[PDB]
Amino acid sequence: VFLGFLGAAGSTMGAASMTLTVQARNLLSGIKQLQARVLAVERYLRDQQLLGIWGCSGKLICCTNVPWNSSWSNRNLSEIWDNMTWLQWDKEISNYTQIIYGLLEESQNQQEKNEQDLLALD
Amino acid sequence: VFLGFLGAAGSTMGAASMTLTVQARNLLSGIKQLQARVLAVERYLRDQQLLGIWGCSGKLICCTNVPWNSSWSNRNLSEIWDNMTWLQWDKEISNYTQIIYGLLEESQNQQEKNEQDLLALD
Amino acid sequence: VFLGFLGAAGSTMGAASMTLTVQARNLLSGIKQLQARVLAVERYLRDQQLLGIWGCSGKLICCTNVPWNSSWSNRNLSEIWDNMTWLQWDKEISNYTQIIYGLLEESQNQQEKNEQDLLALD
Amino acid sequence: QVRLAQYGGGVKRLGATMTLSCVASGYTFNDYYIHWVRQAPGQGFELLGYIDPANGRPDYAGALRERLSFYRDKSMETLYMDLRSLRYDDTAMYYCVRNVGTAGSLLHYDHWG
Amino acid sequence: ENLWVTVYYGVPVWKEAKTTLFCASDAKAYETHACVPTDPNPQEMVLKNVTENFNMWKNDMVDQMHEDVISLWDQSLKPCVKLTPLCVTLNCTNATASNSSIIEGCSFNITTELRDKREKKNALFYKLDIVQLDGNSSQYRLINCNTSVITQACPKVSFDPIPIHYCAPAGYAILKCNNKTFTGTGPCNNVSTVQCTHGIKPVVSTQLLLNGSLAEGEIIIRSENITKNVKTIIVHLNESVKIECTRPNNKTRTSIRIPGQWFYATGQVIGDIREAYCNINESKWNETLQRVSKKLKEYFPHKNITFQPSSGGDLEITTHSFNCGGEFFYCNTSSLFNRTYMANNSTRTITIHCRIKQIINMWQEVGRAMYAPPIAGNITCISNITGLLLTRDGGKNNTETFRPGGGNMKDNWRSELYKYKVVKIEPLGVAPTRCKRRV
Amino acid sequence: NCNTSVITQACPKVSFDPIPIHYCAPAGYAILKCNNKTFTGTGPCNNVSTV
Amino acid sequence: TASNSSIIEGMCSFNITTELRDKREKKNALFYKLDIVQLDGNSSQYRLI
Ligand SMILES: *[C@@H]1O[C@H](CO)[C@@H](O[C@@H]2O[C@H](CO)[C@@H](O[C@@H]3O[C@H](CO[C@H]4O[C@H](CO[C@H]5O[C@H](CO)[C@@H](O)[C@H](O)[C@@H]5O)[C@@H](O)[C@H](O)[C@@H]4O)[C@@H](O)[C@H](O[C@H]4O[C@H](CO)[C@@H](O)[C@H](O)[C@@H]4O)[C@@H]3O)[C@H](O)[C@H]2NC(C)=O)[C@H](O)[C@H]1NC(C)=O
Ligand SMILES: *[C@@H]1O[C@H](CO)[C@@H](O[C@@H]2O[C@H](CO)[C@@H](O[C@@H]3O[C@H](CO[C@H]4O[C@H](CO[C@H]5O[C@H](CO)[C@@H](O)[C@H](O)[C@@H]5O)[C@@H](O)[C@H](O)[C@@H]4O)[C@@H](O)[C@H](O[C@H]4O[C@H](CO)[C@@H](O)[C@H](O)[C@@H]4O)[C@@H]3O)[C@H](O)[C@H]2NC(C)=O)[C@H](O)[C@H]1NC(C)=O
Ligand SMILES: *[C@@H]1O[C@H](CO)[C@@H](O[C@@H]2O[C@H](CO)[C@@H](O[C@@H]3O[C@H](CO)[C@@H](O[C@@H]4O[C@H](CO)[C@@H](O)[C@H](O)[C@H]4NC(C)=O)[C@H](O)[C@@H]3O)[C@H](O)[C@H]2NC(C)=O)[C@H](O)[C@H]1NC(C)=O
Ligand SMILES: *[C@@H]1O[C@H](CO)[C@@H](O[C@@H]2O[C@H](CO)[C@@H](O[C@@H]3O[C@H](CO)[C@@H](O)[C@H](O)[C@@H]3O)[C@H](O)[C@H]2NC(C)=O)[C@H](O)[C@H]1NC(C)=O
Ligand SMILES: *[C@@H]1O[C@H](CO)[C@@H](O[C@@H]2O[C@H](CO)[C@@H](O[C@@H]3O[C@H](CO)[C@@H](O)[C@H](O)[C@@H]3O)[C@H](O)[C@H]2NC(C)=O)[C@H](O)[C@H]1NC(C)=O
Ligand SMILES: *[C@@H]1O[C@H](CO)[C@@H](O[C@@H]2O[C@H](CO)[C@@H](O)[C@H](O)[C@H]2NC(C)=O)[C@H](O)[C@H]1NC(C)=O
Ligand SMILES: *[C@@H]1O[C@H](CO)[C@@H](O[C@@H]2O[C@H](CO)[C@@H](O)[C@H](O)[C@H]2NC(C)=O)[C@H](O)[C@H]1NC(C)=O
Ligand SMILES: *[C@@H]1O[C@H](CO)[C@@H](O[C@@H]2O[C@H](CO)[C@@H](O)[C@H](O)[C@H]2NC(C)=O)[C@H](O)[C@H]1NC(C)=O
Ligand SMILES: *[C@@H]1O[C@H](CO)[C@@H](O)[C@H](O)[C@H]1NC(C)=O
Ligand SMILES: *[C@@H]1O[C@H](CO)[C@@H](O)[C@H](O)[C@H]1NC(C)=O
Ligand SMILES: *[C@@H]1O[C@H](CO)[C@@H](O)[C@H](O)[C@H]1NC(C)=O
Ligand SMILES: *[C@@H]1O[C@H](CO)[C@@H](O)[C@H](O)[C@H]1NC(C)=O
Repeated sequence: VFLGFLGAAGSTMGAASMTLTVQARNLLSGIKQLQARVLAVERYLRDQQLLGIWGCSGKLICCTNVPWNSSWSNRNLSEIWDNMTWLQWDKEISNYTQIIYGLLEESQNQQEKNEQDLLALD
Repeated sequence: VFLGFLGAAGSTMGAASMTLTVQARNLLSGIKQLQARVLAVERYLRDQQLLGIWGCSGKLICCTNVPWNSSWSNRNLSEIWDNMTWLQWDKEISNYTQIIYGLLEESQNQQEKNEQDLLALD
Repeated sequence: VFLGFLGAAGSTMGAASMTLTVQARNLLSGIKQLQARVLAVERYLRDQQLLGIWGCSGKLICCTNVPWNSSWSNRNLSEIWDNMTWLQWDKEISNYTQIIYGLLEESQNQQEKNEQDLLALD
Repeated sequence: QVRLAQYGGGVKRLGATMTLSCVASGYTFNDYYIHWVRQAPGQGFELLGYIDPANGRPDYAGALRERLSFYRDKSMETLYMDLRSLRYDDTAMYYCVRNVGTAGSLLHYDHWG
Repeated sequence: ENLWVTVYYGVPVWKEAKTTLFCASDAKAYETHACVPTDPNPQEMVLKNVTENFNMWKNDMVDQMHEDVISLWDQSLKPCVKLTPLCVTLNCTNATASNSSIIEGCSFNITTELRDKREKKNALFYKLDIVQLDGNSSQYRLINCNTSVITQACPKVSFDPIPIHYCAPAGYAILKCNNKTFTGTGPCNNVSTVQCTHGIKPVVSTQLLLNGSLAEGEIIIRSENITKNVKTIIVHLNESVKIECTRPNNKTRTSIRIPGQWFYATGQVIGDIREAYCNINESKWNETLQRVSKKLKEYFPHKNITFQPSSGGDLEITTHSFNCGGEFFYCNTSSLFNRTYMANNSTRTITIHCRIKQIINMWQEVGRAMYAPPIAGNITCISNITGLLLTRDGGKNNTETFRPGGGNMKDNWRSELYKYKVVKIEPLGVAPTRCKRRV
Repeated sequence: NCNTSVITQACPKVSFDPIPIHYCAPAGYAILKCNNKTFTGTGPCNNVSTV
Repeated sequence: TASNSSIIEGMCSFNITTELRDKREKKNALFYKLDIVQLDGNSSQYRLI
């Protein structure tokens, strides 16, 4: 059911975390627009896989092991999580996501191998 | 592999829970019948996502936090849990399927946010 | 981003386990070559579901409950784990991959049903 | 299905030119080489040459390169061969035979005319 | 003891298969290539310690290239005008120019823009494009009209050897080999992978393939090895021998109305008549043939090797055929190949005469014809010869005889998709290990 | 137009006409919209909606 | 031109333009008169159904 889809957009990064499920469900449904159907599936599967690789499987919210590294956005947000909006924060943090993803991937690899080694004591 | 698909259909809701994997397995395989593959993929991904939204991720059987409101069909199905009644139960509960999903979704949202708050004590 | 990918091929089954994430990310992107995307998506979903049925959800490395058995490959692979590359071991074990999946499926069924019975004491 | 009909024959006078023929039928004309083998009476079979139907490239046996000549007609799916200056020992039955050519080599005949 | 089933994902293992491949290229020209938009940049990694099998004669991607090229040509010819009304009886004597025998073209009737009015016209044709009608020899007819309909090539759409990159789809990897002496079969102990092939130019030629790549070591000789009775032997040069060609006359295009479609005839030839010709460095050709013979008599060790010109067949195989610009050539190569060798630096230039014709049967097939509009002015062309398509004569009994051939267009692209191979990744695999899962 | 192009008679029963049409985005895309009463077709809208 | 013409009764000649678009030939062939319909006027004239 499509309702209140981006209604939380523009609000603060704290309040907007409530209505994430409303956004998550959008995988709905010349003459040859089947390719449009295929595009949505491709993008959704890309996002779902990319969440799986970091150990953030399934759940819409998680944290991960990699700390807030040096460099990157020093812009304070803990004082502003209850202000500002995601679109403003996305513009700042877009400079480093391509760097962050590899760190998350390697951290998840280390976690998986450590757990396998721990269970290998059997 | 195709074997026993819907073989236990109509049987007890206790017995048929064993053979759910057979039903889950089917994502198999003019001239332009390619569109059926996309239809099957769309339906399977819809079901897989919708299971993920409620916190019932992956595992074929699960129970969730939202209690059973007796208003939903008022049945003493515990007696009838071992007596056929699959399609009959589906027809009986079809009156309320559209309502329960919002409750499950909000319950999973509350669970996730409470767990995030608990881990936020770090 | 593609890089390295099968470059770990030819190395041992121990060393090659590190670069699995790099190989897992390959879901990239007359005139009617659109069918290749659908074929790739179907193959990836086949693999992802088949991992899900055994209880190996998401995580690239896992171990399952079913013990190793003779009448399958009876190699002394423990020392040879770090000698052979994946291809020859895959060729050796190809005689029995079709058989093991049913055992894994039934083991996961037993696991899930026992856990559900344990929670049913509520 | 496939049939390789033939025409021409009978008696040809000594020293005169002669011209057999062949007609393909139930198969893709371009994909199979054609050969022309003959059997004199009291002798084993021997090959004369072969003609590629698509591009028309011929190739003849060593002893008969001057006399033979092969050519085709793609639109009619027809083939021919001429043997100039018939000698007495040309008395024979001349079979056209298909060849099962692979992607890069030639192999056994299957369907004789 | 305590060894349990475990499963791995993302494993580096694969199995051979066949699948669809993607067209890829740079920014599209002319507003053979039709695939948009893409921007490929492949990276190659050496799979260390990987031994893999290869085969050039059996792989499927050559067939995909063949079908793609044919389909692209069909789509190019689809909107262009059909030359059906031109089929009427031509009355020709052709005594105007200085050389009447060279071209030997006609005057004919055509229905003008008003369907009730017919107008006399006349144009120039090479008599390779014209066949005499029975009876009085003054009557003439187009060559292919009794067998097929002729489509004029659209002049603005000038397809050419634009390089093409063939990119694998997700889940498949294009393997590659760079062993310096790989002969098209057997294992490669030096393997690599890429998204997309290099830029393959879809060149069309016979008796030798030009504008190709060059081998690493000396000249490589490739052949099928199921039996000595081979169809075609491919020889790949390690040292290009330049070839130059020209059409000195100044041709005059003219338009004939057919609705808005216009048929582009050769209105007139300007300049004195000189037959088309080409040039080859004589010393380079001598040395190249000597090296080829020395390489080739390794396979055939106890026989003389003799080169002789092709025999029989159409113009596409009796003579070297190719195209430069919007014209097609057919050059007599008898002088080049007439050599023999015992069994045991551009000093001079060879010249070969050449003939050009307009009505081209679609090289692979008959029953569908192309008409080339005349290229006005004079043409010059330069290209790099890189390989030979030979084919031997059997039954010679202690004297080998290799003579040029290669009418089949597929052999050209079986030489340039020579390295590659496609496999299917099998990312899932099992193994034993120590384990426990909580219950 | 005969000397310049071919002519096709419109099919009398097929009366194509200004029938209203709704353009919908696919999944993963949202059609934004503006209802500022004084919008000249360009510039920022501080009164935005989606459909 | 047969023992029984009434059974088939196409036995019919026509001017076909062939292989030059400028010449015509008087071919003729057989036809069942279920496939053939008479034209008005002189009954000897006929047409495909
Ligand atoms: C579209 O146009 C084409 C072009 O006109 C039509 O193609 C023609 O079809 C007819 C009938 O199918 C063919 O006629 C037959 O010719 C046979 C012999 O060949 C002729 O050409 C020889 C030329 O060959 C030269 O080169 C070779 C080596 O390459 C040498 O060996 C040879 O000596 C020559 O140096 C001539 O030598 C020869 O004399 C002929 O002129 C005949 O044998 C054949 O006769 C039989 O069939 C007759 C009826 O069809 C019958 O009356 C006879 O009694 C006998 O049974 C026949 O005459 C043409 O050859 C062919 N043209 C070409 C250029 O090959 C095509 O049919 C037309 N339509 C379509 C749909 O495509
Ligand atoms: C399909 O049919 C159409 C319709 O017939 C064809 O279109 C015709 O093509 C020809 C040739 O291409 C054109 O002829 C040329 O006309 C030139 C000048 O224009 C003529 O029309 C003018 C009309 O203009 C009016 O309006 C303007 C304002 O809008 C006023 O300023 C003007 O005064 C008029 O009120 C006339 O004014 C003018 O007198 C002409 O009648 C000519 O200059 C040209 O000259 C030829 O001869 C020259 C030597 O004398 C030579 O140097 C030139 O190169 C050239 O050869 C030529 O006559 C037609 O104009 C045009 N029709 C229309 C309606 O425009 C079309 O070709 C045909 N085919 C196709 C495939 O479409
Ligand atoms: C591989 O082979 C090719 C030819 O087989 C070699 O390349 C060729 O090189 C010649 C010059 O040496 C080029 O000739 C000119 O091409 C341009 C292209 O624009 C022509 O200009 C105009 O082109 C348009 C089409 O775009 C046409 O409609 C116009 O008529 C034409 N002329 C004018 C005045 O506008 C120009 O006139 C020449 O014809 C060939 O184009 C070129 N061929 C290709 C396919 O690129 C090449 O050298 C060889 N490889 C190597 C490594 O040498
Ligand atoms: C390529 O060029 C060579 C010449 O450099 C051509 O060879 C010549 O072809 C002519 C064809 O008329 C031969 O003449 C004829 O010979 C026959 C006997 O075989 C005779 O009966 C005819 O009256 C005529 O004289 C000529 O002998 C031959 N010469 C050589 C040295 O081969 C060749 O045909 C050309 N090929 C192409 C495809 O254009
Ligand atoms: C390929 O190369 C060989 C070797 O050079 C050429 O051999 C030549 O063949 C011709 C006949 O075709 C010989 O002609 C001579 O003619 C004179 C005058 O008519 C006559 O008196 C001689 O008895 C002889 O027949 C020529 O001697 C011969 N040359 C050699 C060196 O052997 C052959 O012609 C070439 N073929 C092509 C197609 O280029
Ligand atoms: C083009 O068509 C005209 C008209 O049919 C042809 O005119 C010739 O007219 C003379 C007049 O006595 C006749 O005797 C000829 O028989 C006609 N020719 C033909 C071929 O029938 C004219 O010849 C035609 N020209 C061409 C090149 O086809
Ligand atoms: C290329 O090779 C040919 C063939 O050997 C040479 O032609 C011969 O040249 C010699 C003299 O150099 C003559 O005596 C022969 O008659 C020629 N023909 C043959 C068939 O041998 C040609 O000179 C060589 N050209 C170059 C530049 O090396
Ligand atoms: C085919 O065409 C010819 C030539 O027009 C027809 O010939 C007949 O010729 C006589 C000669 O005086 C005329 O009186 C007739 O009127 C012509 N017939 C017709 C139908 O016009 C011939 O009849 C035609 N045949 C067919 C079957 O159409
Ligand atoms: C190429 O392969 C051949 C196969 O026998 C081998 O002998 C040779 O050493 C290889 N060369 C390289 C550079 O890999
Ligand atoms: C072939 O071997 C050389 C040297 O060992 C190496 O530089 C090259 O990358 C190799 N190529 C492939 C495709 O393995
Ligand atoms: C419309 O946009 C203009 C832009 O300057 C703004 O001044 C005006 O207040 C807006 N009006 C409404 C009703 O949003
Ligand atoms: C524009 O503003 C008015 C009043 O603030 C509101 O009723 C209307 O829904 C707004 N429309 C959009 C598209 O924001």
